[PDB]
Amino acid sequence: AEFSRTATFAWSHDKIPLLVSGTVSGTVDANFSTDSSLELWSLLAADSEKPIASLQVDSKFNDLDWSHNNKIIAGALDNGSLELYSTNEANNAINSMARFSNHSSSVKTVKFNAKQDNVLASGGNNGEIFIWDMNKCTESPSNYTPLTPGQSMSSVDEVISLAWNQSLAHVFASAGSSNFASIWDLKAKKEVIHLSYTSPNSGIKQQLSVVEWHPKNSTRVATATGSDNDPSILIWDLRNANTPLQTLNQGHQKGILSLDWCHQDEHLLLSSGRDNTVLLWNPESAEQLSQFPARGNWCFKTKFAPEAPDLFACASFDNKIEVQTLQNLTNTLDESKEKPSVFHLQAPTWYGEPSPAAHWAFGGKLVQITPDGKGVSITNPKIS
Amino acid sequence: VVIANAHNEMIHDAVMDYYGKRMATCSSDKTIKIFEVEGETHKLIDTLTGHEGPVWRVDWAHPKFGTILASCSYDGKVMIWKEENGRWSQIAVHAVHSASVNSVQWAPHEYGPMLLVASSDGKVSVVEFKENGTTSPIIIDAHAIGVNSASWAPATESRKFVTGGADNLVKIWKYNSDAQTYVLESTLEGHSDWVRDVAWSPTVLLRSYMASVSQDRTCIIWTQDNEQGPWKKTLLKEEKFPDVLWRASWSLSGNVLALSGGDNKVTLWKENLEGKWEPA
Repeated sequence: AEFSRTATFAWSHDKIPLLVSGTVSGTVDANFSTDSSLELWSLLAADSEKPIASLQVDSKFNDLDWSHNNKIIAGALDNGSLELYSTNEANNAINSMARFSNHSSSVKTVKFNAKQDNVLASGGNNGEIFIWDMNKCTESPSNYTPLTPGQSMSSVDEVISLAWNQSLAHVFASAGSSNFASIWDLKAKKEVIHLSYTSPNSGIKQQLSVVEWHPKNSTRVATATGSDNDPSILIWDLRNANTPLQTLNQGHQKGILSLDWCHQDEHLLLSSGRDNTVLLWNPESAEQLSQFPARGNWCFKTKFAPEAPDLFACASFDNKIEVQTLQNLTNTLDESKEKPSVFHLQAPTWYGEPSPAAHWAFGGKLVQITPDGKGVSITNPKIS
Repeated sequence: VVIANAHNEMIHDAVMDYYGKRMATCSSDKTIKIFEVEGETHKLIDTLTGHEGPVWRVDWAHPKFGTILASCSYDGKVMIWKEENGRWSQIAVHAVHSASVNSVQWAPHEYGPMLLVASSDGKVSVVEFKENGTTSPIIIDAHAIGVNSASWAPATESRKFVTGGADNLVKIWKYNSDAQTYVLESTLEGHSDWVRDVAWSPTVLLRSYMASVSQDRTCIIWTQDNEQGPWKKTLLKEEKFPDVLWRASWSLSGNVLALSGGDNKVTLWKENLEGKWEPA
């Protein structure tokens, strides 16, 4: 599907992917529109031209992340205040919960934790990083006080990228506009590592604007670059924080912006940057799998629907929030690229059918595939 | 009668001709193989190639139209090849869908030389092979996220086939000369996750039997009796099978369930006198 313009979506966690398109805070109409809506969408509804249920808001969004379906949508608003919303059953109606602003006039990113779905994250401008407990958060907006980690480098660099550990609710990562990506241990209450690339081979300290961890391994983080030239992804294995265990090179031209490293699969990394291009890489080796065309130029968000991995969306200041399929093979029926695919699109692991896939056949014989996946097997069982 | 190491890449499908004398294997290596099976022997004939991505499933056509085997791959294309003169050649290539095609079964010879294609492109296609080579395709949207199965219903219009959803929904479709194409009938809900596979039985006994396997790790045997009659959801067991569930197959006669798991184990089931299920 496709819909209204400018906005930073957030995907749900139901197999019936639902979208939350709050309005962004970067662009402006040709006639200066104003009120952001925070509309909701479903891939079914009549021509998806009408939102399921909107909810007019004061200011505009900077981010939106859906707690792990716990019907909690965190918004990072213009005016350094985050607000949680509710939605009483997907498809039904979006309603607003509490709103905070323990921040210093600026809320940029909002990330929800995988394990311990009751934890959230926000990044401000003073290098502000907060951690709320969604359980005792709705309690009293009084001025509930979230937690702080605390360490190394700040100034006015605003954390504009939050990502948790996908194997230890214990850890996460900070990234902004500095040449340093931060690794955070919450039981050690403090930064524990300073990722920092500079080996461009053209010796230029690169900035780490984005961080996305590996979906299974507790020691791998993706660190995208900001530089408008020789942008990279760099796979770090904090087993050794001195050199990137892998480097996804020569893909984007101008800087990068967004990274979503598949969950169902660990060999599928989505990538959106400052150019009219969306890439899908294979972070194991580094082969560039396919290049999906973009809204026109500059896409901030791009994610796999959390639970429908063949589905992904691309937010863009350009025009509208576009949802696409991991595939879109040249038809035959109907003949502005469609989606040129480089070194193939390597079938996603949620297609790997190790299953014995048996079949009954002529004379009551039961065919199949052995426990070695390479050897067939024919037999005639006892129906009893 | 093992055919040890037929492929290099992991194998995705093992199907035999109507006379269980010749097989057909397909894998990720994008290649399919034809075979001969006797007592315990396995003669390897040709190796089908022209598939760009991993081959998913294949299906033997009725001898009525000679020797034909159809394959579908990630490459968003299904291909059929005949065996005129003992030498395998590619007869026609069907690629209407935009994305992987995960299932392809042939229609009961009665219907004709028809093939039912279900792609992950969310749509499904029906294609019969005329004379000259150019076929008249029939496509109709069937599911949200995509389509994973497309088993047929026996002969009886009155042409029916079940679809398994990427969106957790199992459906029934019946032809319609007035609609020009197969339209929806049922919409049996039941699985919490994705419908990995659904096979329809040929058991002509009083009531219809349909199987549905899914990532939700359960099988829901859909039993209905007549037009009016609604389909009765039935848990093959009130527990979860340790792993997913990929395939479900119906025995020729005696109506027994072949449920190819994911825990790498194949289980057989039968409906005892009451109406429940047990091993074998």
